[PDB]
Amino acid sequence: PVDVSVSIFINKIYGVNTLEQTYKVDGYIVAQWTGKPRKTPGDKPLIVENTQIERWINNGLWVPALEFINVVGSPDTGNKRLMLFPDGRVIYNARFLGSFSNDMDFRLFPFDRQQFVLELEPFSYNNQQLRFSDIQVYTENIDNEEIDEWWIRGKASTHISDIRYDHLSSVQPNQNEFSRITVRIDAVRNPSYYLWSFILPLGLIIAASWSVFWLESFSERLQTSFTLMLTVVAYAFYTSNILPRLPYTTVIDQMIIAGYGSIFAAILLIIFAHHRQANGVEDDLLIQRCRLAFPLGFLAIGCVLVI
Amino acid sequence: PVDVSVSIFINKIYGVNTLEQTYKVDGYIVAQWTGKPRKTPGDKPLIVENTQIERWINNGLWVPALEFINVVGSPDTGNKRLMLFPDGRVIYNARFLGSFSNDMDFRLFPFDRQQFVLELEPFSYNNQQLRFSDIQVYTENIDNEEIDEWWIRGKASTHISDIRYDHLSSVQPNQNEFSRITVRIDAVRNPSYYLWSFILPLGLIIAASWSVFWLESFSERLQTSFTLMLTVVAYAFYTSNILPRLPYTTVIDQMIIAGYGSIFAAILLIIFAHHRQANGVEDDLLIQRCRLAFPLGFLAIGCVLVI
Amino acid sequence: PVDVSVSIFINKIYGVNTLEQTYKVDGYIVAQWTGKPRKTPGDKPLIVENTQIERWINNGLWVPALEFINVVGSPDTGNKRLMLFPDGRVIYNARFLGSFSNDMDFRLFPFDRQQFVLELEPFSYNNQQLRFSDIQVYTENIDNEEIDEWWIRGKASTHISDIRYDHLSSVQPNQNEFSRITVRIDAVRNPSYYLWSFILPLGLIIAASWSVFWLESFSERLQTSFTLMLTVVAYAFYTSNILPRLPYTTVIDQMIIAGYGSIFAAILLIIFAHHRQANGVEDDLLIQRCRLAFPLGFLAIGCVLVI
Amino acid sequence: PVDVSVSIFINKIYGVNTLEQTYKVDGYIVAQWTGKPRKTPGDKPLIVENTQIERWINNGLWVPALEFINVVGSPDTGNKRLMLFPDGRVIYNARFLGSFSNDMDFRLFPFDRQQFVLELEPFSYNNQQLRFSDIQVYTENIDNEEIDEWWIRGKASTHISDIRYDHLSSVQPNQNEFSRITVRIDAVRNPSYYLWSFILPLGLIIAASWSVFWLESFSERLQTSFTLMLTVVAYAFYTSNILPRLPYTTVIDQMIIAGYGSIFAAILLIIFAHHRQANGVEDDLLIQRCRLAFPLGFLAIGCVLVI
Amino acid sequence: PVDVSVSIFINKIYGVNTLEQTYKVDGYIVAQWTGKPRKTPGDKPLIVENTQIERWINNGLWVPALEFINVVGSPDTGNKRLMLFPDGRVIYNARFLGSFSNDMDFRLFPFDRQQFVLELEPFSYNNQQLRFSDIQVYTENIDNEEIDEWWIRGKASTHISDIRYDHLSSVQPNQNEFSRITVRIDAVRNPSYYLWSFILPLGLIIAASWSVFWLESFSERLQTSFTLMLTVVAYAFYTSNILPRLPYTTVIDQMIIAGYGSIFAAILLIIFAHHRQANGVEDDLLIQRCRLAFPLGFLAIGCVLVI
Ligand SMILES: CN(C)CCCN1c2ccccc2Sc2ccc(Cl)cc21
Ligand SMILES: CN(C)CCCN1c2ccccc2Sc2ccc(Cl)cc21
Ligand SMILES: CN(C)CCCN1c2ccccc2Sc2ccc(Cl)cc21
Ligand SMILES: CN(C)CCCN1c2ccccc2Sc2ccc(Cl)cc21
Ligand SMILES: CN(C)CCCN1c2ccccc2Sc2ccc(Cl)cc21
Repeated sequence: PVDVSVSIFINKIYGVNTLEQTYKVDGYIVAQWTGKPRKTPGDKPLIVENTQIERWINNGLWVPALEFINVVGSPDTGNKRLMLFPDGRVIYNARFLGSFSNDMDFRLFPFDRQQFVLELEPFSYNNQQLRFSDIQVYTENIDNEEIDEWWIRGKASTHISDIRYDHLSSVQPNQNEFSRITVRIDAVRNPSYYLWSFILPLGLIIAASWSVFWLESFSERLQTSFTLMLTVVAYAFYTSNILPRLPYTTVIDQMIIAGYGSIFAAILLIIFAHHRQANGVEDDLLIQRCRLAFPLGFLAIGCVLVI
Repeated sequence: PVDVSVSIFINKIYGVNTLEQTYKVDGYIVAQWTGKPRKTPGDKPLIVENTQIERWINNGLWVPALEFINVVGSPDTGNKRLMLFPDGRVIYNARFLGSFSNDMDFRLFPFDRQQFVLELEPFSYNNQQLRFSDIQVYTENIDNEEIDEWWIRGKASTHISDIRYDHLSSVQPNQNEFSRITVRIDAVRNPSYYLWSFILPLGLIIAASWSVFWLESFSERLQTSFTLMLTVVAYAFYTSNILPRLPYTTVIDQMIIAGYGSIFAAILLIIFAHHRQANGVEDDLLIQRCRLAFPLGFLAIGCVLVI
Repeated sequence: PVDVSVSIFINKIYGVNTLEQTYKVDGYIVAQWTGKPRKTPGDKPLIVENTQIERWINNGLWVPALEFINVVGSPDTGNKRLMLFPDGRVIYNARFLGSFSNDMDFRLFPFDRQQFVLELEPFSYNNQQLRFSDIQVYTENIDNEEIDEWWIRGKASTHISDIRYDHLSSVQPNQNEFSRITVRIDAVRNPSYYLWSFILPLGLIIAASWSVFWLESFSERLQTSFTLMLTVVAYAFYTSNILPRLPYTTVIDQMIIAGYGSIFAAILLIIFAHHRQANGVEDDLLIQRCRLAFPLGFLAIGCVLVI
Repeated sequence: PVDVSVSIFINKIYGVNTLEQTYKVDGYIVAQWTGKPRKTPGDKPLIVENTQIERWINNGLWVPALEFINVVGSPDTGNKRLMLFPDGRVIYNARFLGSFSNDMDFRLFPFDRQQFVLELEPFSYNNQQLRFSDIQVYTENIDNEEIDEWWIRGKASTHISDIRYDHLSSVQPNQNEFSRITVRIDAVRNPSYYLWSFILPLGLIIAASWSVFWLESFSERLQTSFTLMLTVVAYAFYTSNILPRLPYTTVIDQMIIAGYGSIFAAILLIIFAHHRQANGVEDDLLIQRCRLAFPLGFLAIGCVLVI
Repeated sequence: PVDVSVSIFINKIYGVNTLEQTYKVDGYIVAQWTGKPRKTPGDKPLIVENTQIERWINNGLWVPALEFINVVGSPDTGNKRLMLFPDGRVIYNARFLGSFSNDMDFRLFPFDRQQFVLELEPFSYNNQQLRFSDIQVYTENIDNEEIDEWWIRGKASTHISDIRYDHLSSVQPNQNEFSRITVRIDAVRNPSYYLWSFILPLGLIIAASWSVFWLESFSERLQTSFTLMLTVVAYAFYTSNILPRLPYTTVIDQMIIAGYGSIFAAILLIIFAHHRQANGVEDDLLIQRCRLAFPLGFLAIGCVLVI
């Protein structure tokens, strides 16, 4: 029941695809497993590069297809070598680049925590078993990830479990448990750019929205409101175009509704102030001095968005 | 004849293409059919991975080409294996990723019901027949599909029918009926994001449009109208850019015309109010008090849009 | 001088590319031609699927390369089979998906008439001749093409002509005429979506533009004009972003200039009204009552855009 | 020292990539060169299609690799044939589609002159020499290029030169001259669409900008200015989004700055008019009658942009 | 311990991908290494083109797989030849196009200094050693790079170092040092287009923002502010859409915050001017004459953004 040692060097993780829940991984994979000893030229181990490998299989060299359970489409394989040893053991080494899939919650958008994952498992073997898994990452955190998009927290999570697959296990009675290496890296989104360039501007916009109450007239107040309305729609548009498209509301996306909200609530007061009066036309004395009472009400409702 | 058993494990459905009427499906396919018994090493069934399979065909191993009738372009095949059994039976197992086509009506956009479908059929065989079809999906609904885009309703629809193909059936008299497995999964779009972030803001915009009638002057009313106009045009643009492009009007797209409508009707009234008078310049008393009569008229017309 | 029968099943026409003048076609092609009789296993015709076909050629099986003259780049071939008959005749069957090119005039944009075309011709043979061509489409019109983008008018146009190629016809004296099947289907664009959601809103915008003359002041008129100006620029952008990019002006594109025009003509009038006076400041009495004279002038010039 | 005749049929030039300085070319290439006579079946020349060609090379048929020096990435080769003649001569014929590179100055954008270029050269041969080059283009100009994007001026420019490659010419002393066919077609951009739909609207915008001086007040002038400001930014965005992205300023891009300019110069005057006075508040009499002095000043500076 | 000479011809560097930190490089690679002498036809060196090379490997011709350590995904290889010499030495020559990765700091965006790099290293060999590296670039700077995007500063940096790889060096005790050629060219972004068409317009916008203080009223000042607000949001959008997307703030991106700032600071002043009074309503005399005190304060804070 073959023992297989696996090592995965991760070179670069890039291009998140928020809608598809998808990321790209470039790196090498290495499998080691000891076979029947053989004679090599010299006694030095034998090297078999790329195209040559497939020919060695046509002569009965077994090389297991190791599948990336969670890759979306067969990955781009760059170079591959076999290292055949005189004492039997064999090393398969190949570089890959593949688009991998995992579940990703983006609802806390500018302040994400995500988990990038690889799942390796032999494509047709249940008593060939993944001996031990080792993943080599060569980075540093908190660090250069002001230049880089993501903040890794954890380093090394491994598994190597056994997967059941209870469907048509009578195709082969008593044996359908496959050996699955699971590799998972934890990361945090860098919430600088989105605060410094999206969160902040929007707040100023919502803030300046409230300054509508310090207009003297009523016509001034109500008309200016419509320009504030336009300003949010504009800023909603600006937000939407640049930010990652999703099927749920982000934090930013909520704040944008909060904008749409405060402004439309203003409209109501501004008008109800005019027509809650003792005569025909008296702006209600205290009410249009919600000047420093809208900011508080918004900020009060903006601390229950948090919990 | 030949009886062929088929099993389809569905791993992921993603990336709908509204314009092309197209979706992406990643999963495995398994075919099983019993052939002439053979001698395998040991008596254990024989495994043939990838490249090696094509070599076994050059020696007369028949392996039927199974086509995805409704795939748009040949799909990306990841790994494939044969399981040759000593008692004859043979198992073909391969992972696929393909862009599939089906008829898709998107006119009720934020509230979709769709039917994602696979059609499998042998490419050159009419008395080789699909024994039984089984589809293995491992998800759950209503559930995580707040994080996920779609709500699956039904589970398992299968068919396995016979297709006629009456065109040049004299090429082979009396026999042109092909065995077609049909798999179809029903799903609903998650109308959360689009209401909370598109439907709602637009309504607030259309609502605030009506507040034009609570402006005192006429110059105020008519001028402000044009800013509302801009506001919709802006919001139409924002809508268009982010939402899926189509060749028909969505529900949202209608509401956007309702905006364009209410605003241009306002302009007419606002102007007709001014010059339907007893003197030269008397704004018609009751009419500019369609303040709470446009909302009713719009909401009345917005309850016949439903039926 | 070989006779070749051809049949083309068209499965889907999708993804027009206005700029490249390009469309995608998925379907099957079938070629039939009678050769020297042979012994088949049994007397049943022999089936040769995909990879195996190329092996049969290495043994002297001639299979002519049929080129798609008007495909842009080698197409995606899905599955291919040979049907070798004991009485000699041979059937080549393969599914294709390819991006095809044809001349396409889009100047009458939302009201297009287009002609989608396939051109087949052997790549190196002049006395091998296309016997007869048959095209199988299974759709219906006027019908589902409210859900579908295009209205097919004609059904079936075929040709099968002879092409000259007078360039280096001394490379082979007296024989350079190639047999070319030409298939062309006529279709009309579905002018619903673009009217109900683009043409109409623009008209309402342009109409409301004229309501500038019903502003009492002159400052009101001239200032409001600039908001109308902005309104068009906004709507031009909205138009441009969503509509298919082209190297000529569409019908919609003309209407957008008419906006830019009337508004700038308004500016001129609005200002010329002010300073064509008997005193220093008398708005010219009749002129700013081009209220229901601009609409007429615009509509008159919009009936010579048609002829 | 082999003489090679080449002919290049050009089918379509499309999809310019302004940023990458890149265009797509679909067409056929044919190479002819006389070799040692051979026996063909019959005495008719022998045809070798596609896959069969590579097999004929495995038996010592020499077919020179002809490289497209200026293709960006190996091109899509569709079909290839050999025509082996009994008297020796051999014809290589293949269809290609490739993305080609050349230097492209787009600074005079809507009024471009460009030169689309092919460079062919053997990949490993210096005394195999390109006998003569012939290029077959089948179009017409000035003509259909209102429907088409470009105006070809010249027809056929050819070269066929000798390239030195003085770097490691001691790898092979005295002989490093490669034979390079160079083909270049001159073309002009069709400056209709960009004038009728971009240049013109912007001028109207800039023109109407000057009508700010015909506003009576000062508050009217300065406030309206900011709306003009907004109008240009709007039009700049619309411009930028639709027009080809570049690393330099186009003509349009300059005109867009001219808008930004006149409007900000207006602001200065409008304000300087107010406070260059004899009392506290007297708008300077002659200056705000730069009404027909800004258009002149702009038009004067717009005649030195030309030379 | 094989000595290998390498030469790298760089044909084109294009298509920077700011987000992925990635650029495209088209060029040729040449490897030379002296092997066991052999008999060639004639005594002229032997040429082996493309497909033929792989056949020569099946007969024991060793040709080392040279990997591009920093290429993202296996690169597009166009043409490859071997030049086998009678005296043993062998030349591998092939054209490549690949997307290469390197660390790229874009925080000083319109004024970048970047370093485009190739890292070559054998895929499975430690005592086969890269003798010397030579890179051939044929361009010129400062020059055509007004038409071109980038300014190369340095010419030629080479290395050829030894890499440790201390992980599973017991897989082969005492020998895990690989020979790595490193090539790096230094380049600067062309800060013309981004100043003349983005930086400049924005300054005029921020400048004209300050002219809000020269409005006579308070209602005039506060209302106009909101139009300025809209103006920036518009210009941020225009910027964001066209400029390269990043996960940090560019210089331009900061200037956009400065706009958002000055305008929101204006609003406070404008309002605090109104309500810092001796009576109920006296605009504070000196304060709304921060007319030429906001420009100084902004420029003062705009000289500490630099250091
Ligand atoms: C500051 N450093 C964390 C930069 C690393 C960025 N990069 C990355 C990108 C997107 C999501 C997750 C990651 S983690 C990671 C792990 C290994 C390597 Cl080699 C690269 C990465
Ligand atoms: C929330 N969970 C129901 C996930 C559903 C996502 N996914 C999907 C995507 C777009 C349209 C329809 C579907 S249905 C479906 C059926 C089976 C599987 Cl395995 C995945 C999917
Ligand atoms: C309901 N009907 C409109 C269906 C036709 C749609 N489809 C199509 C699309 C774009 C342009 C032209 C066509 S024609 C056509 C011909 C054959 C087939 Cl199989 C499909 C199509
Ligand atoms: C009006 N007809 C000259 C069509 C022009 C289109 N076309 C083209 C497109 C972009 C850049 C350059 C050219 S030139 C050219 C040369 C040969 C052929 Cl076959 C087509 C073209
Ligand atoms: C103006 N001329 C220096 C052209 C430089 C353009 N190109 C380039 C593009 C983007 C980033 C860096 C470079 S450097 C370079 C080095 C060699 C060659 Cl062949 C082309 C380039």
